[PDB]
Amino acid sequence: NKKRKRCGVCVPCLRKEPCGACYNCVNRSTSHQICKMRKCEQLKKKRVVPM
DNA sequence: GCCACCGGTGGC
DNA sequence: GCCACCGGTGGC
Ligand SMILES: [Zn+2]
Ligand SMILES: [Zn+2]
Repeated sequence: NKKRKRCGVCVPCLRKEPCGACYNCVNRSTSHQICKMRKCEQLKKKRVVPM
């Protein structure tokens, strides 16, 4: 299988802007991680099978 | 080139 | 043995 995509319909997916205050927003330059408030509810579940 | 998922792992 | 952290890179 392939990498999973965001769902588009949970509250975080619907957020227009980054929150600007979580650990990942404060470390924008460094982080390869999405704003904690934009993280898709569906992607917080571990993959049923890995890659 | 950017966004950001996710396998791999160091420190506990 | 867990898991927060990271960084390579898939997908656009
Ligand atoms: Zn944030
Ligand atoms: Zn979502």
